[PDB]
Amino acid sequence: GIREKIKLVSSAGTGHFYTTTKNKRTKPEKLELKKFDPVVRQHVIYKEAK
Amino acid sequence: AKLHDYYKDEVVKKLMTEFNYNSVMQVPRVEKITLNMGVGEAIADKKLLDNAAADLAAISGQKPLITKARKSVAGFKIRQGYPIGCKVTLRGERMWEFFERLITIAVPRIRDFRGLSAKSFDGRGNYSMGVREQIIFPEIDYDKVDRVRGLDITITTTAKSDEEGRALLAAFDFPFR
Amino acid sequence: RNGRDSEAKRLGVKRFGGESVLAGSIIVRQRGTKFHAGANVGCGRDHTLFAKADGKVKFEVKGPKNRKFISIEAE
Amino acid sequence: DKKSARIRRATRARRKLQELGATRLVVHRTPRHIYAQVIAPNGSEVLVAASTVEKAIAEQLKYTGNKDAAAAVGKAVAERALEKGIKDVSFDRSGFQYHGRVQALADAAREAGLQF
Amino acid sequence: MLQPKRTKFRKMHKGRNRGLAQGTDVSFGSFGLKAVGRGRLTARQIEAARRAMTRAVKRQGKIWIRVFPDKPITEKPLAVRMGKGKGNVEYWVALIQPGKVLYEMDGVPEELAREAFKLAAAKLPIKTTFVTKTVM
Amino acid sequence: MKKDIHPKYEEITASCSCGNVMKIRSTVGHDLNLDVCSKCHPFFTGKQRDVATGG
RNA sequence: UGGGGUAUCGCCAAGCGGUAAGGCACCGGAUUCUGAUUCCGGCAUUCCGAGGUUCGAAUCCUCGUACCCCAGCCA
RNA sequence: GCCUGGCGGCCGUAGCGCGGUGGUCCCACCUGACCCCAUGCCGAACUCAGAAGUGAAACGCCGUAGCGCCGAUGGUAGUGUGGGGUCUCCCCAUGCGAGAGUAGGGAACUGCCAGGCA
RNA sequence: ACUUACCAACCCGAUGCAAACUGCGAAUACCGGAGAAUGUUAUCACGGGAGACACACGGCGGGUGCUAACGUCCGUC
RNA sequence: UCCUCCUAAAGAGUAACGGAGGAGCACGAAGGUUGGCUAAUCCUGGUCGGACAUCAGGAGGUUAGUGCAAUGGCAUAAGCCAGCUUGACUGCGAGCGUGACGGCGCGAGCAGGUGCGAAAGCAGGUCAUAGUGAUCCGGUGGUUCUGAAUGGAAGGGCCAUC
RNA sequence: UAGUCCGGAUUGGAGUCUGCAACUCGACUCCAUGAAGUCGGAAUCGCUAGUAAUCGUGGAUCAGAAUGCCACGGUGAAUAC
Repeated sequence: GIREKIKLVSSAGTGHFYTTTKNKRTKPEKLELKKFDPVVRQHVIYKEAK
Repeated sequence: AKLHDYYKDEVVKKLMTEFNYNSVMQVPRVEKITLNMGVGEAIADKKLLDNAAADLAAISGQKPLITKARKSVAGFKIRQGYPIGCKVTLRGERMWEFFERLITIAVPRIRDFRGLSAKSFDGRGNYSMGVREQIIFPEIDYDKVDRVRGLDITITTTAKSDEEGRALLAAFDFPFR
Repeated sequence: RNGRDSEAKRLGVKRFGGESVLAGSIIVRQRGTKFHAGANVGCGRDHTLFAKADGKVKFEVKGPKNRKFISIEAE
Repeated sequence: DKKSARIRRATRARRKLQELGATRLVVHRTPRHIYAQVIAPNGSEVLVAASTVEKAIAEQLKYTGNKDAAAAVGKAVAERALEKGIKDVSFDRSGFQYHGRVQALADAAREAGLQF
Repeated sequence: MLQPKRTKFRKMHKGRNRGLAQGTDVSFGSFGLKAVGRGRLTARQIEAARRAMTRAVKRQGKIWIRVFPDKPITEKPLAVRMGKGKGNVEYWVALIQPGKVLYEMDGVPEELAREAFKLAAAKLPIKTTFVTKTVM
Repeated sequence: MKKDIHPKYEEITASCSCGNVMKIRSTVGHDLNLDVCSKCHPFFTGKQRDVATGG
């Protein structure tokens, strides 16, 4: 519905991204989640609420 | 602690004499005194409930707990979890100090004071009364009032019957018209 | 105004009492916890009860609420 | 009811430890005693028990029912449990907060060798 | 006419009418009009029979209608094909089995109870009989 | 009680016109002048003049 | 019979779920010899009836009523 | 042996209600709170330091069936197979056989450990 | 504040009804294990070739219909 | 098209223009964990305060609640509140369920790295069951795997994804 | 510069006088109360000089009852193309 799709990109040098959905209207703030990076193999901070 | 000591000698002794109790612990004691100020006009204004909270903070010696709505009802234009009153649960030493100020200097400063009603027991001894002004407490500055805000006191005690609460409260002389 | 129903989900008891199971085998695919998990039985995310060890299926009635457990006897 | 509220606080970890099948060290705090007993994985039979109502523990204490008494009990249960071949238990705090003298009892049981 | 004030679903399946009845003794009153045939009874037949009784034993006595309709019967209109939904709720019946005390009466002599129950059993579709209040 | 979220509740001394010097804890933070106390308030004389009307 | 629409002050007609807006009329004052015109003030419908959802219904849903419009065909 | 505490088996013949009793120990209420910790206010709860006082409440135990609960025997309902009729419903042979109700039972029984008394 | 042929919540006692009610609950069927006799492996897997996918009535359990139909739609034989 | 109940004959499945309702999402907390707590409604007393807003006590028992239908669940709570958080992880997966197939579902455990907890442990989204769309064609990021003489590149592949 | 030391209505209490008699239904006094009203919509009226405006005083009727009526004087305008 209204809830958009975003890419959580990795803070390490890799291009690896998780992908998910955000309500852009009610939460306009960016979304930072310490997720797992399998190219670095380490839990790195992910950014970019699209 | 003045009326707590007065309790521990003369009210315990007096009620052991009146009622023919066996245990010294079967005697009624006042558990707590809750001061509610259910403001309700804070559906539109927040500073009004903040001033109410400052007034219960002054009348007792504690921060009040701002209470929220349990159900939503449309009769009064409220909603679930909307903050609508504030209360202070006084117990322990501050219960006796507030009870001393209450029956000593706050109750006589009531306008047109005829007496407190004796039929204001809920069947289990627990008294509850209502003051119409916050001015009757000597702490509230008369020059700093904005809205007249009464409140309701509730003495909760460990008596089983309400005549037993007549006896307990009346042993502090607690006016009773 | 009517004329619709969902597809039948094929719930129920898949392995009955005394029936020998392997580990991992689903015993009761069900909807709440009509049957609860007992010894050597796990409860999945959709309340599917599955054999966590090998053995034999044991339907029992335990506890103060008369719940219907499903154990597995080691066999 | 205070006792019933405590038992329903206990129940989740109790049933979880009966589900895993681990020997549990059940504690029990009273306003003047602490009790500690090691119970088999079937839940019925005890193995080791020490407490402040035993005069072997109570005579060497100032007051049964404070943190020194509870540390004495934890040391006692760890000693007796190591004497009976029990090494690795799981701590059942039995509805109390792991804070005061149940923490003193369990820390004292961990210093004296009991593995949890 | 009798009809439940407020149902839970408007249309009921047919189902069958087997076995014997539950209301069997004359419970409230002293004389009873008990079913023998199976059948089912619309609300109009219950009302017709009750007016025959109430007229017959005049405004003395006391009459209990022990059955109640509560089962909606649907019919399709005329020149409507088969299919295209279930019909519409036309009336309401009670399902009767052999043994139902359909009516009770008290406060009259037995001979007026015979008379009113004859007068009213001729408004019902089932074979019917007269019973009395037996003591255990 | 918690820390400083509560108002300062210091013992003061109240005194009314009845000669009743009475020290109490109250969070006014100031000594107090009153008129009516529990001792010497017109409560019983008030009830008497209330009942004493008719004739 | 089905589908759609309407029901809001005495009349015609606006209303967005948290308040009922307009015109004509009516009421009071004034102008006038008097009436019409005019001018100054007012009032005013708890919204067709019943039930339900909602904290809250004119507003949303369902049913009934009353009046309109369209269809009710091929054989 | 009696009593109390803990952890279980069992899950109402075990629970409710009415009445009586217990505190040497145990337990509970209690005493105090500056500290460990805590309250969207409050040592009420949680927690800590204790032990003056009472078993009032609580809890345990003992009575009491007012109720809940268990519950036959018999009959009834239903029904598998075969057969029959007046066949939208029933009957026969045969196998299984309730629910409700009745007589009655009934205020539990028990294991491990620990402490107090004899 | 004073009277009352009227209605009536909740509670209690008694009486029925329910596909979308259940503090009870069969027969049967189904799944699993063991055992005997019988059966031309009747069973399963893999491979070659299909055909068929308009069904009908009759018993039993039902929906729809009017417990109407040589009606219609299922289950089972 | 998908979800729930009944029909549906006490395993599963089962039809009709049969009877009734819902979905085409929401949520970075409404997820994870740890610690705690327990409803509806009615009665009584009480300032404004009222049938119904807050307070206190009692009866009551989950008649409540569950982000949204219905059914089955739920007190050890799956309900309600707070602290810290990102397991709403990555690669796999014994074994099963379910479909003609395409597919869909449940999953203990193994490895790497993480959160909560003192610890046992729990966490691969949400009480569960709806919230959806094959292939082709093409877009974006990563990876020399390929790269029509050769070195690159273009294009293609593979992984992620629209 | 305030609904105020404006305004006095209204109302409670206490009285005096006249009069057979102040309840319906007088006048005045004292204490208390202290509304509305902050210059008046459409419209409308009077006045040309001792005038309008404003300030008091007297009388007739009358036992007592005028903010009316009829008189009397004090101060004293503006404006008329």
